[PDB]
Amino acid sequence: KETAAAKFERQHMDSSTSAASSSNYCNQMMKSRNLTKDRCKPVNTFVHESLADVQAVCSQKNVACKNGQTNCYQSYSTMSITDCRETGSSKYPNCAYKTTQANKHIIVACEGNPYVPVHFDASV
Ligand SMILES: Nc1ccn([C@@H]2O[C@H](CO)[C@@H](O)[C@H]2OP(=O)(O)O)c(=O)n1
Repeated sequence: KETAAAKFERQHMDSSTSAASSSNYCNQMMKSRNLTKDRCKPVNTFVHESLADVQAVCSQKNVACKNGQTNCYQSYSTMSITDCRETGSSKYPNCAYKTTQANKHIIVACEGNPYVPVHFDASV
């Protein structure tokens, strides 16, 4: 199996690079992280910060989650992220993405003990 917390790291953490390196980035990473195995995951954000920095977000600004739950938190500082969005030529199993680097606040849902990120909700 895989815990919620490990799945979050798998799907959203990329501390080895500080920015969306190339135009190839999303195509390479979505595949690599197994996010295009059952279908082409539509949108997925990678965070280029240390894991400790991202976990710290669970003690930052408490905001409502898009689903109405209240266990979402917004980072006080902007972070380096790469946004991956599915293109048109993208036809499963040949998923195609547009790589987009940006610096924004991230909003994650947290839970458990230790209280850690389990879902990426939004970037603002
Ligand atoms: N800016 C966004 C919005 C959504 N997602 C991911 O796409 C899913 C569908 O919105 C979200 O739940 C989240 O993945 P996950 O919940 O698995 O962290 C993301 O990575 N980045």
